[PDB]
This record gives sequence, C-alpha cells and structure tokens, in this order.
Amino acid sequence: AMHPRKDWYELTRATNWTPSYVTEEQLFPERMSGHMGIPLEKWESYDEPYKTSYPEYVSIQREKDAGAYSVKAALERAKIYENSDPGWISTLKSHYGAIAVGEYAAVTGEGRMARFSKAPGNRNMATFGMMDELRHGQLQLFFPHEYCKKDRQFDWAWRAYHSNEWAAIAAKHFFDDIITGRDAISVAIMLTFSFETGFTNMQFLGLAADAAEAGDYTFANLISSIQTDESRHAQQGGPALQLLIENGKREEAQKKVDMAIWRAWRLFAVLTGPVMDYYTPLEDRSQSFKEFMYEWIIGQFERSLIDLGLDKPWYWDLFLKDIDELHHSYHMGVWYWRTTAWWNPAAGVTPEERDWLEEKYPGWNKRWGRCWDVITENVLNDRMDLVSPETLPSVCNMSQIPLVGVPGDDWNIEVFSLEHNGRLYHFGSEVDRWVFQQDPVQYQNHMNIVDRFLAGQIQPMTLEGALKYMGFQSIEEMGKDAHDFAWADKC
Amino acid sequence: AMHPRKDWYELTRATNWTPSYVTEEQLFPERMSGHMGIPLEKWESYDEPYKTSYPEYVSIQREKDAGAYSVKAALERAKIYENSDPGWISTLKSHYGAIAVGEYAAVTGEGRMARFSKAPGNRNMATFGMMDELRHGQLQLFFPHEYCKKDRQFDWAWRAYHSNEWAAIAAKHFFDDIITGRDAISVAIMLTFSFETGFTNMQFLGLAADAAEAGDYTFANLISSIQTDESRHAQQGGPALQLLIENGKREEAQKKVDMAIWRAWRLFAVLTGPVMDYYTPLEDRSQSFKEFMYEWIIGQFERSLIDLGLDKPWYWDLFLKDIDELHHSYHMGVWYWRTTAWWNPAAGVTPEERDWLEEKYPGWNKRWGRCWDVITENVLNDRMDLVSPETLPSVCNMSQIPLVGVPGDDWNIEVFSLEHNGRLYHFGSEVDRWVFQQDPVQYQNHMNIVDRFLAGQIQPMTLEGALKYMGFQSIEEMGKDAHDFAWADKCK
Amino acid sequence: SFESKKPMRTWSHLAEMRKKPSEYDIVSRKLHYSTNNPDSPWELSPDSPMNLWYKQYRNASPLKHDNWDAFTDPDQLVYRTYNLMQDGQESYVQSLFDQFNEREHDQMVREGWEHTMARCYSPLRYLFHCLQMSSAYVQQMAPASTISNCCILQTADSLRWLTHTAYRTHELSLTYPDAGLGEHERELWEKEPGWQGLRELMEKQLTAFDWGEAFVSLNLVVKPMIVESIFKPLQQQAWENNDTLLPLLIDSQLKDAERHSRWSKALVKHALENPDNHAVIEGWIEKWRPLADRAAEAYLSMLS
Amino acid sequence: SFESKKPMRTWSHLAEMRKKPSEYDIVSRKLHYSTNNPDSPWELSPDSPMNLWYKQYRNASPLKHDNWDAFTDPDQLVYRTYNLMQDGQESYVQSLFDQFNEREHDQMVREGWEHTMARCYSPLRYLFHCLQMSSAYVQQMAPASTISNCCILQTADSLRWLTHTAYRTHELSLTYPDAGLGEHERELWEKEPGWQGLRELMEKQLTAFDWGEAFVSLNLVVKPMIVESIFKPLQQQAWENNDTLLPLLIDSQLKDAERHSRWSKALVKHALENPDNHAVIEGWIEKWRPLADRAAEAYLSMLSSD
Amino acid sequence: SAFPVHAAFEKDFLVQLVVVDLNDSMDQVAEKVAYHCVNRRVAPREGVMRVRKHRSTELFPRDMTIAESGLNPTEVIDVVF
Amino acid sequence: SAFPVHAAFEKDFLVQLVVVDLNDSMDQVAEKVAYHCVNRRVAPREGVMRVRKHRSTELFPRDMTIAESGLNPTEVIDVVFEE
Ligand SMILES: Oc1ccc(Br)cc1
Ligand SMILES: Oc1ccc(Br)cc1
Ligand SMILES: Oc1ccc(Br)cc1
Ligand SMILES: Oc1ccc(Br)cc1
Ligand SMILES: Oc1ccc(Br)cc1
Ligand SMILES: Oc1ccc(Br)cc1
Ligand SMILES: Oc1ccc(Br)cc1
Ligand SMILES: Oc1ccc(Br)cc1
Ligand SMILES: Oc1ccc(Br)cc1
Ligand SMILES: [Ca+2]
Ligand SMILES: [Ca+2]
Ligand SMILES: [Ca+2]
Ligand SMILES: [Ca+2]
Ligand SMILES: [Ca+2]
Ligand SMILES: [Ca+2]
Ligand SMILES: [Ca+2]
Ligand SMILES: [Ca+2]
Ligand SMILES: [Ca+2]
Ligand SMILES: [Ca+2]
Ligand SMILES: [Ca+2]
Ligand SMILES: [Ca+2]
Ligand SMILES: [Ca+2]
Ligand SMILES: [Ca+2]
Ligand SMILES: [Ca+2]
Ligand SMILES: [Ca+2]
Ligand SMILES: [Fe+3]
Ligand SMILES: [Fe+3]
Ligand SMILES: [Fe+3]
Ligand SMILES: [Fe+3]
Repeated sequence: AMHPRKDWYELTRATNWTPSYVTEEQLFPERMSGHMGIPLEKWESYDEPYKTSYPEYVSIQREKDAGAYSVKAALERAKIYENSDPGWISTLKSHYGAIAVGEYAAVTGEGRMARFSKAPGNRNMATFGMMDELRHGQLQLFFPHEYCKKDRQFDWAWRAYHSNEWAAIAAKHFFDDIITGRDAISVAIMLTFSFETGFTNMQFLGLAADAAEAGDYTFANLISSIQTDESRHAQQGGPALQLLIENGKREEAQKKVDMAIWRAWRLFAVLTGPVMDYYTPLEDRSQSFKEFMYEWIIGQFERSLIDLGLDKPWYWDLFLKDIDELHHSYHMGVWYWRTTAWWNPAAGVTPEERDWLEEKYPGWNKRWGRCWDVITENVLNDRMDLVSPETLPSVCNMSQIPLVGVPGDDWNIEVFSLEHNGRLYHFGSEVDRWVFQQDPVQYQNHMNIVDRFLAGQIQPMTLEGALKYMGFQSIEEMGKDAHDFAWADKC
Repeated sequence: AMHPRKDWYELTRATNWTPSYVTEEQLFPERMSGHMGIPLEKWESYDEPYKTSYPEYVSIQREKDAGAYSVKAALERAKIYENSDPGWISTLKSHYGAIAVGEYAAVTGEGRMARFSKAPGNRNMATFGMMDELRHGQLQLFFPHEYCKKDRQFDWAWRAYHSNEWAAIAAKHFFDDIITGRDAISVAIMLTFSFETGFTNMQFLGLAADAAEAGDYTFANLISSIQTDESRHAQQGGPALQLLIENGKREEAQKKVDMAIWRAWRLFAVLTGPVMDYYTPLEDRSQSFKEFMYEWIIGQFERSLIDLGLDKPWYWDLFLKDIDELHHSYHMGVWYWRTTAWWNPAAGVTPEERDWLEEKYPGWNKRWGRCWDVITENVLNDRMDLVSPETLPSVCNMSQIPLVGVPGDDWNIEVFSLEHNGRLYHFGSEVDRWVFQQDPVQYQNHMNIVDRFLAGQIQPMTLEGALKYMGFQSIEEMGKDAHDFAWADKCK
Repeated sequence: SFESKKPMRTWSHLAEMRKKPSEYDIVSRKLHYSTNNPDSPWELSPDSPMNLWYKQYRNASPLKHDNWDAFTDPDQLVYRTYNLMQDGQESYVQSLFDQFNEREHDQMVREGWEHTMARCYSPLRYLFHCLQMSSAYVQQMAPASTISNCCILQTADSLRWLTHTAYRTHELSLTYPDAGLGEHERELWEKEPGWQGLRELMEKQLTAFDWGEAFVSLNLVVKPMIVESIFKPLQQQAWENNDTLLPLLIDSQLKDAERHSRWSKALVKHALENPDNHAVIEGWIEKWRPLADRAAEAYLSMLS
Repeated sequence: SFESKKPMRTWSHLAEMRKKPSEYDIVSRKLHYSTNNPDSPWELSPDSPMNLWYKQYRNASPLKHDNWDAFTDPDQLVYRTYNLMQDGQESYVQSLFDQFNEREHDQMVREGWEHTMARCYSPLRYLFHCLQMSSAYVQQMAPASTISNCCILQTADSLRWLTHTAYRTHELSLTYPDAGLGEHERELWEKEPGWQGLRELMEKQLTAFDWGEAFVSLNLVVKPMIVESIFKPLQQQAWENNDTLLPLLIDSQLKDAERHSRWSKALVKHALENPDNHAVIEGWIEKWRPLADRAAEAYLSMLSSD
Repeated sequence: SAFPVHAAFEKDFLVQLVVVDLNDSMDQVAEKVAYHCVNRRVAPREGVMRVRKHRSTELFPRDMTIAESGLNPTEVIDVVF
Repeated sequence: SAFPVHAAFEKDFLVQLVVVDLNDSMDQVAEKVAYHCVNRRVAPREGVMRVRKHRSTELFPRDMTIAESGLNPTEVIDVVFEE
C-alpha cells in the first residue's frame, strides 16, 4: 500500500532550524532574503495552497512534453511560416524574443527563493518553480529554432536578451527588476503574484486561443501546455503577502505590489497592446486591448487584493485612463521606428480597421488618426524618407520606453522629471517617477539608450550607428511594415 | 502564541472512520451520498483548495454583515424605488423572486453534503456552505422586505417559491433537480461546480456593477458582498470531479456536468438574458448577452473542464447556436405574456434599441423584429386587445419554459417529443429530451402547467383561472409593460 | 374578478399577525416550500427518489403538528446575530489559547495527564464530527425553516467544537510529542473500549432517518448525555490534574450546548400542542436512552 | 555598411561552428545574458545591490576562465530527458515502497533498528534540504547556463531525497509509533552531538557566497563525503539489521549522487584549462575537508553507538 | 370532442396550446390557430393556410377533420402557407 | 556647438531628442524640431512656432538663443503655435 500525500507532506517542509554556527542574518541576509526582520519562527506559517510532490511532478511533466514535442514533429511540413498571416508571424517573433530567455531568467528568480526564503514551503515550491521555468525556456528556444533557417528575425528568440535593442532593454530592465535583481520575498510578490498570476496567466490563455484561430496548432499547443504549469509556482506570492500583512508589514507589501503591477503594465502595453489592436486581423478581433485589460486583468487584481486585505494601488485612476491611450501611442512609435524592432509591425490602419478603432475608442480618429493620416499620405506618395526616423525618441528612465502622450485634436503630453543626485531624469508617468523614488539605489546610475547616445557610447551617431549598437547584423533583421505597405492600397 | 492554521488543519478533517455497528453503505447510502461504490479510503484524498476555519469565518462574516446592513440603513432616504429606471426596479423584482428562497434552499444542498459525502473536507466546507447560503437567504429577504410597502410585486421575493407561477415552477424544477433532489456528490457537481462556479459567480459580479450604474449602491454593495462568499463553498465540485475521474468514473462525472450546464442555461436565458439585452438602458450596455455568455461563461467552462480532464459537453455546438437565438424569443414570450410575471418586463424595442440589437445580432430585425413590428403597429393603433394573450404557450416538460424558435423571415422551430410509458412529452431542445432520458424516474410523472391545465386542475380554464392558480392576489401584482408603452412614441 | 389591493407593510404571510415582524420573522419564517404539496415535496416527478425519501422520513413521521412553521427559536437567532455572539466567544477562546500558551500552561499539568488527554480528549473530534453530520441531517429534514435554522447553527457549533479539539490536540503535542496526540485517535475511536459505546451510539443515531426520531435521539438523548457524562467529568478531572485551560474551553462549548438544549425544549413544547406527541417523543427517548447510558458508562470507566 | 545576409540554420552564436546542433546545445548554451556586461550584470543601476552581489561573488571569483559558457554537461541532460530518466527511477522506488509495505517489512527489522533510524536516518531531511538550498545557490551564481542547468537538476534531486525521507519517516512511524519518528528530528539536528559536525558544516557552507567556493565546497567536498560516510555506512548497517528496503532506496539515491559527481568532475576539467585554477580548487578543498571529516566522524560515532 | 393540439404558426416565435374540435376541418383548425398569431406577432398574408404534423413534408387535406386525420390529442402541428 | 534638448511638438504623439546648436535662436530651434514632426506625423499649418519650457505658461522670445535662455542640456521643451 501507498500512504496518501496528506499523511506525510508536512515532513517535506519541516526544514527550518535555529542556526548556531552562523547567525540567522548571516544565513538569510536581508538583501537576498527580504524577510524584513520577521523572525524565522514566523515564516513557518507560510502555506502554499496547491501541493504536489516530486514523483507526481516528474510523472505528469513527462507526459506534457511527450505531447508538446510530438505535436511539433507531426506538423513539421504544415508550412506554418509560409502560410500564416504576416501579422501572426510578427506576433511569434515578438513573443519568442521578449519571452524565451526571460523564462530561463525566471529560473534564477525561483532559485533566489529556494535558497533565501525563510519559508520552508516557499523553498520547496520554488524548487519546482526552477524546474518549470527551465522547461519553459527550453521549449521556447527549441520551438523557434526550427524557423532560424527560414528567417533571421527568429534568431532573436535567442539573441534579444544578449542585445542592446530598445525592446530588449525594456524587457531586461523590467525582468531584472522583478525576477533576478531583488530579494526572495520581492520575487514572490513582484514575479509570482503580480506578473505571473496577474498578467501572464490570462495573456497565455488568450495567446493560445489566438494561435489556434491563426491555424498555428503547434504554438497553440505549446502555449497551452506551458500555461498548465503556471499555478504550481505562481501560487507562491499570495501566502507571502498574507504573511507580511500578519506580521505588521502591510505597507511594505502594498508598495511592492503597486510597483510591480505598474512596471508590468508599461511593458505589457508596448509589446502586447499593439498585437491585439493592430496586428490581429480585423475579422478575428473579439475584444479591444482595453476590453481585455478591463475585463480580464483589472477586476481580477482588485478582487484578489481585497481578498488579501490589500487595496487597489494609489494609481488605479491613472491605470484606467492609461488603458484608453497608452498602447495606441506605443504602437505608433513601434511602427514609425520599426527598423529598430526585430519583428515587422503591422500598421493596422485601413479604413475598416480605423472604423473598429473608433468604435472601441471614441475619438481615436481625431487623435491618433491625425498622425496616421499624414503617414498614409506619405506612403501613397512613396515618401519612404518621411516614414523613417532621423532622430531618437526621448525615453523613460524607468520603463525604457519612449515618452508619449495623446496626439491630434486633443494634444496632451506630460513628462515627469526629477533632479536626483546632480542628474536629470525623465519619466513617462507620475507612477514611473514614484517607482524610481521608492528605491533609488536600484535605478539611479542606470543609463537608458538616449543617455548612452548622449554620453558618446554609440558611434557613429547615426541611425546605422544605433542599429549596429542594438545588435542588428543584416538588413533583413530590421523591422519593416508587416504587409509591405499593402494596406495603403485600401486607402 | 498561536499556531498557524497549516499545522493543525489536517486534524479538522481527520474524521473518516470504519463503521462497525452499521455497514458503510448504511451510513452512506448511495441514493443520498452518490459515492458510486468508491470506498471510504479513496475519499480521504479530497482536497478543498481554499481552506478556512471556524474562528476566521465568524470574524470575517461579522465584518461583512456590519457593512451590508450599515450601508442599507445609511441609504434608506435615497428613494431608490421612486428614482430608479423602471427597468432597474423590474430587475430587482425578478432577481429577488427567483433567487432569495432558492439561496435558502441551497442550505439543503449543502446539508446533503455535510451529512452524506464520504469526503471529510467536503463535509466541513459544506458546513460553511450551509452558513453561507443561510446568510444569502436572509439578506435577500431582509433587503427587499423594505420595498413591500411600496409595491406588492416585492412580496414575491418571499412568495414566488410558494406559488405555481410559471417562472417559479421553472426555477423550482431546476433547483429541486440540482440542489435538493439528488445525492451529495451530484449536488457538489451540479450545484457548486456547474451552477455556482459556472454561472452565478460571474452573474453576481456583473449584477453588482449594473447596480452601481443604476445608482443603487445598497444593492451593489449587497450583491458584491454575497459574491465574496461564493468561492468558499462553490469550490467543492472541483475536487469531487477529480476524485471521480481518478476512480474510473469519468463518464458519470461528465454526464452530471453535461446535464447541469444545460439546465442552468435555459433558466439563465429566460431570467437574465432579457435583463441584459432589453431591460438595461441602452446607454448602460457594454456587451450583449451573447458576448457575456460566450466570453465569460462558455470561456471559463472550456478552461475549467480541460483543466479537469473532462470534455466539452456533446451539445456544445447547440449551446453556441442557442446563445444567438434563445433569449430573444424567451424575452418576446415573457413580454407578450407579461401579465403572468411578478415583475414588469421592458419591451426594449425603440428604434435606437433595435439598432443596437441589429449590431450585436446581425439579422435581428428580419427575425424577432418582424414580430415586434406587428406588436408595435398594434400599440400605435391602441389595439391593446392584440398585445394580450388568449391562450397558453406550449411548455417544455424539462425546463418548464415555452417551446420557442426563430421567428420572422428565418422561421425555424423544432419540438423534440418523446413517447414514454404511455405518455407524450415535448421538449424545447434535443438536450432537454436527452436530460429526461438520462434519469426518467426523476422526471416522468411531473406535470408542467399546461399538463395541469389540460388535466382539469386549473379552473376556470381561462386567463383569470390560470392567474389565480399561479398565486396572484391583486391586479397590481400582474406584470405590465415597464414603461406603460411610452416607448411606442419613439417608433413613430 | 381580481381586486385592487394596497401594498402590504410586510410579507403577505405575516401581514395578518397583529405584531410587527422582527428581523427574525422576516428572514426565517415559512421558507420550506417543500411542505406545501404533500404528494410532491420537490418540483419533480412525485415518485422521484428524493420525493419518496421526504414523504417517508418527513411527511409520514409519527411526530405530527398542523403548524410546524409556527415554531420559534427562543433565542430568535439569525445569521447576523449568531456571528456577533460567536465572534465574541471565539475572541474569548483566542485570548485563552494565546495567553495560556504564553505562560506554558501545558508544561505544568500533573504528570501523565497528557496520556489521559490522548486517550479521552483528542478522539472527541470523531464524536463532535458525528454531531455535526447529525445536526446537518436534522437541518435538511425538519418540517419548518425555523426548526432548520436552529439546526444549521447547531451544525456550525459542532464544527466549532471539532476545530477547538483539533487545535488543542496539535498544541498539546508540541509539549508532549510522545503521547500519540494527533496520531492514534482514529484507532482509539475504532478499537478502544471506552469509545465503543459512543461510536455504536452515533453510528446507529446517524441511520435514524425519520426527522422526528433524528431530532429526539440527537437533541434529547445524545447531546444531554455528552454534557453530563463527558464535558462535566472532563472539567472535574482537568481541575484535579492542574489543567486549568480545558475547563475554561469546555465552559464556552457548554454555552453552545445549553443553547441547543433551549431550542430543543422549545420544540418539544411546540410539539406538545398535539397531545399525541407525548407518547411518541417518550417512546423515542426510552428507545435511545439505553445506548446513551452504555456510551457514558464506557467513557467514564476509561476516563477514571 | 549593412548588407544582405542569408538565414542561419541555427543560433547566430552557434552558426559558424554548426549546421544542426544537438537538442542540448539548442536549449542550454549561452543563456546567461547577465555575464555580458561586467559593470552591470543586470539591467539596472550598475551599483544596485544585486549587481554588487554578482560582481563580487560571481565575476570576481578567484576561479577564473575566459570561456565558462563552453562547459558541457557530460550527460547532456535537458529538462525533457531528466524527467524521462527520473520518472523511471520513481516508478522503481514507489513500487519498492508499495511492495515492502504489503509485506510488513518494517515489522521484521532487528530489535532496536527503529531507534537507530529515528536518530540517524529521519533527521537526514535537514541535511538533504541543506543540499537543496546549496545547489540552488550554485545554480543562481554559476557563470554559464550549462553549469546552472546541472545545478537545477541537482536541486531537484536533493528535493527527491528529502521527499523519500519524509515518506519513509512517516511510514516507519506507523510500525514504531514510540520511536519519535516525525517528532524529534529538529531537536536531534540542533542538539544531538552526532549531527553537530554536519550542521556546522552546512551552516558554514551555505554562507560561502563565492560561486566557485560554493561549487567546490558543495560538490567536491560535502557531497562526496555524504556518499562515503553517510549513505554507504547506513546501507551496511541496514543489511546488518534486516532492513532490505533502505539499501535499495539508497542505491537509487546514489545514482543521482554519482551523476552529480560526473558533471562536477567535468567542470573541474574545464576549469583546469586555466592552470591557475589548480591551486584555487585544491586550496578550497583543503580548506573545507577538515570540517567535512569532523562531520563524517561525528555522524559515524552516532550511527555505531550501542 | 374538445381536442388539444400544440400549434406552431409560420413566422411566429413559439408553439402554443390551441383547443380545437374533433369535427373541425383543417381549414377550421388553421383559423383557430391563426386567431392567436396573425395580427398579434405575424403579419397577415394572402394564400391558403394548411396544416401538417410538426416538421412533416406532407399537408393534411383542407377539409379532412381532426377525427379522421390520425392526429392524437396534444400532438404538435404546424400551420403554414 | 551641439546642445541636446527633448522636444514635444504640438499635436505629435511623443517627445523626441533633438540636437540643436548653442547659438540657435528659438525660431531656429522650432524649425529643427518641426523637421522631425511636421509632414511626418503632424499636418503642416500656418502660424508662428514658439518654444517654451515643458508645460510652462511662459514662452521664450523668438530671437533668444539656446545659450541665452538658461536652458540646460537634456531639459524638456514644447514647440507650440503662438497663443
Ligand atoms: O512564467 C514566466 C516567467 C517569466 C517570464 Br519573462 C514569462 C513567464
Ligand atoms: O509577449 C509578452 C511581452 C511582454 C509581456 Br509584459 C508579456 C508577454
Ligand atoms: O522604437 C520605438 C518604440 C516605441 C516608441 Br513610442 C517609439 C519608438
Ligand atoms: O542618428 C540617429 C537617427 C535615428 C536613430 Br533611432 C538613432 C540615431
Ligand atoms: O449560491 C447560490 C445558491 C443558490 C442559488 Br438559487 C443562487 C446562488
Ligand atoms: O439572478 C439570476 C437569475 C437566474 C439565474 Br439561473 C441566475 C441568476
Ligand atoms: O409567460 C411566458 C414566458 C416565456 C415565454 Br417564451 C412565453 C410565455
Ligand atoms: O384561457 C387562457 C388564456 C390565457 C392563459 Br395565459 C391561460 C389560459
Ligand atoms: O476556535 C479557535 C479560536 C481561536 C484559536 Br487561536 C483557535 C481555534
Ligand atoms: Ca509516468
Ligand atoms: Ca526580415
Ligand atoms: Ca458529452
Ligand atoms: Ca404591474
Ligand atoms: Ca402518492
Ligand atoms: Ca502532528
Ligand atoms: Ca552562458
Ligand atoms: Ca562572455
Ligand atoms: Ca561601481
Ligand atoms: Ca564563449
Ligand atoms: Ca500483508
Ligand atoms: Ca508514545
Ligand atoms: Ca506524524
Ligand atoms: Ca583557494
Ligand atoms: Ca542673436
Ligand atoms: Ca546658458
Ligand atoms: Fe514560465
Ligand atoms: Fe512562470
Ligand atoms: Fe449564495
Ligand atoms: Fe452559493
């Protein structure tokens, strides 16, 4: 007979002890552990709600990979690269580059908790977390590898995190802040609760359904399979938050949640907002990016936070306003400076798409539409010089994304600037400046791409010079219009 | 010092033992327990995901009621009955009548599990479920009781489940089937997983938001508070399903989910579909009923079933088609026979509303619009006689709701009939007939309102006779047009 | 032939009763629509399995009354006021455990008392869970919602006692890890002679399906015995063994138990408006008393 | 200056030296972007706390190599192949547990063996969890993704052994409820003399934050001592006391341990490409061995008492 | 000889109970159903109203009575043009 | 000699780096900023272009130079139409 897990599980996490040969702080230094002075004894109250064990893990995960890899192998000749909409191919390129090596980086966030968390249950679940993210990194390298021989932009599935390309710096500055660059408890809160539970879960579910609609059943199956692993390790932040709250650290808990959600939002808006509202074929859109955020991200956060005895972040009003505006400007910028992206952005501004945009965002045409009118006219007149940039955008010293606002008839743009230790910083929002001010030592000496350009680190001081610095190796790699401006013919 | 819940929790559910003075089957009879022959020991692995304890429960629920009742008292003077849109007032009437005493009935479904489930964790969670549903039943009597003095239709918050009114019978037939009428494991699956997690959780969230938009913060707060209780007991069917699947009962589990989702759907469509697409003011609509059904409800079912290793029910394509059609006809019926409802249905067919319906459901005007044209024309000519019924609709022997189809230029209506033990039954869909065939002893000798009318139980055999039978006690109680036909002025 | 009528100031069923309805009446009274149709309790086939269950075990109970619905909880408790009351008692219990733990109470009990606790106290979780299951059965079968509400609250209270017992079993094991606390309770409940009277009693009581018999056996026989023969004797022995925590914990549980007794006596009073019910209730008490006596004797022999 | 170029058949970093690399190379090689910039490992202020940590404890390690990323796991394991292998081993162990239980094996061990198990076996959960914590530390600090991957899998294996031990402590307690099994392990780990060498060893090893010293102390000193002085002597004692299960369980665990030794030996060979690393590694082994030797000696005296 | 049928009228949205007579012709049956449908939810039309078994492809003759048609009480019919 | 400013042009969607000259008048600055915006993302229009500190109510005189203005490298300016 076998004894059921509940009968022996507690012994798997009875692993805390009172150090005698080194001090508790030596074994769990605050900078790596993040225990906020809460004594070891108290951490023993940490309880991960969804339990599992080693033999169950290797068994189920073996089956998952058997499925994932077999599906890929069976569809090898389905000519996905050649037959998909160019918008879908750019979605894949953008996803693999922004995510694959970040997933692998997440092994380190999990590892941080496995060694340095004072909670025994956290140390064990983090061990499965290391394994899960290893799986995810390896899958998301192996899968795109197939396309390298077809298209140099798929090289970026590996290359992006090794580059100084703008979006890669935006990704790394965020992920290094919430995954690899902070103590164990900050990881639990910022990565597992805020980012994984709060964004990626719903994002991955939506992406897998989008892949199926695109006829990419290999990717659909991949993304679905990966998402089934999420709860196993994403569950770790909830119990950590409860513990901080019980031990008089609610204020610090709230502040860490507030920081992570906003930082995740800005990155999410530049990389996924344009995909939903502009890259996805019109006939396949069932919600706007605003609808997705409002109905699948925001309310879920509010309910989960309340459930934990936390509150909506102070900036919630700003967040709701941002969802109407931000990603429309971000998309315009990604497209106008497309040559600096490793994927090909779709303009998404045929009259039919513009009518949808207007329906989903009243006032769109007298705002962003005003800029697209000029762009469109230049395209029709073959003025390729006027749809290619000759300068750098100004860039946020937190998000590493350009400083944007509302264009056209309702022009409004605001930079939030700071003089700190003799240096002038610029931020794209009141929240981004506040994040910087919460932990200046994390950020203060970091140089964004513009800072580097102005410090003489990028030569020659030309577009070609910037592209070289950003890691591009051929003309094919540089982003172009997804449809080679075919949309203009409908204008 | 106090010890963390995690360290003593297992002892709160270490309550199974091997009976010696009575047999295991005598202690947990299949008809009440629904264990499907799975031995006691297997059930000890049942693991409720969202744990809690008595001290925490009483403490937090004390805070919840302090809030709910304090908000109610503080807003007494807001004159909600007088100031709200008639559509909102009808939504309140319909909701309280259909739900309040059903919440109290759910105490019995929970008690069924507390006594008869072989899973210790289920027995404890069901005890909290008994308490939760008691709260929800009392709240939703206490709150509408305030409106009794304003409008006799609010009496039905208590009276509906005591009546033979058509919608009350539809609700009781459904709830008695999934809540009070079956074994403990069936309750776990059909009530907590299928109905609560699958429908009511998202419905209450939407309702609370609609309440705020209507300027009714007492009700918004009430519904929001009730919703925060849901997961505590609604979580129960998930782990029961896992256990059945692990023990070779996948197909039995699937069948119960299949049956429950469809039954919930038909009732949901008649009681809430019209509210979203017709009663809610146009300027406050943010998605159609179909968008709600497809994106929130159907989407979460697909994800949840997959995660369990269950399949999409066999009728899924039928369901997908139904969400485009069913509630439009249901609404038309509820309105045409409004005199038999305990609330006042809003027609919702001004030209602006019809433009919205056309946008959300291409072809709407060539379908239902054709019937509304005739109705509208009659109202404009004061032919009131032609907008009142002089016979009964034909009624499904499963859902207890009229047999409908798509009208107008795309006319298609199908009745699915069955000859069973010498009697002829009629069903409004292939799935409804199938539900009957899955468990005939549950359903076979039930008589729907038309069956009773034809059997001679309703006298006189007239409209007044049916209304009396349905429990109406005054002329004010019968449903009327929410706006007393004001909408017709917009139709030219 | 329908008349115009004015709005009523309360539910139509309460509108005649001179007195203004209390919160209790408004939210508790006449909610079992399942008693309206004798031949079809539930809105299903009249001979559905659950309809036959209720016709047999509720409708046909030899305990009879023309108006069960008129029963009133003498404490007139609703969910809201129950939680107000029990939150206070759980604050008491929390400070009791917290403060006793701080002064290391458990270390100071007389030598060997931990073994008496492992044998005679910690297996009570099985007994209390049986009370919980049983109270839930009376809830779902009782022919009036006011009766059922008392049962719901009694079910919660049973879980309350189960929870206290689990917490204290674990806690005690922290000071006495070699006494089998949290480890041997199921075996004791199943095999130890002192527990067999109680286990036979509850296994049999849990298969008494007539609502009237279930109520009488549980509330007039089993539960008073537990007060007289378990709770009170445990207090007495605890005091003699320098366990001052247990008697104070039991005090709060006894408050619950006295409440259960109060509503039970009120229901007997109501039932007795039908003089035929005296012999019926008496019959059921006399039937179940010998098993309860045997349960108590075996437990007390074990305790001493 | 930008020209047209053809697609590459594999990653640009491998596309000069290969056409179609192994699955292992495709998914494992050159994934620590954090080693690219010596002034800012992480994309943050160059002097952020974690940047300072990594610059000191990884980049500035006296164990020095200009090509750490070229290290290759000699088994070339990836996540997929690890789970295939370990699901097989867990099928083996779980079947052993089931069968020995059915025979009531535990009842038949020699008189007193349960007290030896309670004293010398069940508190191993602390030792194994320490290995788990330590392996995860080498993972997060190692200067190549290929090294870190070996550490991830070693971390998982350490949890595997911790899990076996939890399961068996509970199971054994069912036959011997009066031996303190599942109750006294923490107090033994903290207070029993026979555990104090091992506890001092691990507390100190877990504060060796230099990645190279962490790797050498863990994989070249601690873990081989545990094989020689804990696992093997426990195995012998088990056979001597009619416990057939323990020795078989330990042989499965030793298969993991030998694998850890294999990749560790491979990394040593890679490091020694820089001859300066010989003195560095030997220096750290000589530094840690005496502590490991005291730990072994104390444990062995306890194991063999009575 | 009151005879209940469930009738679905062409272009309407539901099936309704209509009580006809054992001796009614199909023409008379169609007029009784029409009373509860035409100018209520269905626009009036020229042409001849015909009766059939629900979703059948064959029409009952116009002057056949309910009694001789083979229909049984509570069976479903369509009334179509 | 080179002077970097961050400039937001009226009706455009972003702020851009624009490298101007210390001896550029504000009119000249406005033209150098306009070069990267007008006829690219912003429709051409009649009117005097003025320069101001970001979101300030006060404008720089048209003939005043970057050097004369007191602006420091990397400060943010708006280029907007008169009044
Ligand atoms: O689970 C995830 C961890 C890190 C990233 Br980046 C994406 C997903
Ligand atoms: O593909 C993705 C890019 C950025 C985020 Br944030 C999430 C997903
Ligand atoms: O490359 C760019 C990305 C985003 C913006 Br906004 C501007 C430029
Ligand atoms: O000179 C440059 C032009 C454009 C960019 Br983007 C960077 C530098
Ligand atoms: O939770 C609920 C139980 C029953 C009903 Br009816 C509604 C909600
Ligand atoms: O408010 C509601 C009405 C009916 C159902 Br079914 C669910 C919710
Ligand atoms: O009363 C009615 C309700 C629904 C329909 Br459809 C018809 C009549
Ligand atoms: O004769 C009747 C007319 C209308 C209804 Br509704 C019921 C009976
Ligand atoms: O019921 C309980 C109340 C308080 C504590 Br502390 C434990 C249990
Ligand atoms: Ca397997
Ligand atoms: Ca290209
Ligand atoms: Ca099916
Ligand atoms: Ca009315
Ligand atoms: Ca009968
Ligand atoms: Ca224990
Ligand atoms: Ca590397
Ligand atoms: Ca390098
Ligand atoms: Ca420095
Ligand atoms: Ca190299
Ligand atoms: Ca045996
Ligand atoms: Ca003992
Ligand atoms: Ca134990
Ligand atoms: Ca050295
Ligand atoms: Ca000048
Ligand atoms: Ca100057
Ligand atoms: Fe992941
Ligand atoms: Fe993850
Ligand atoms: Fe409820
Ligand atoms: Fe509920």
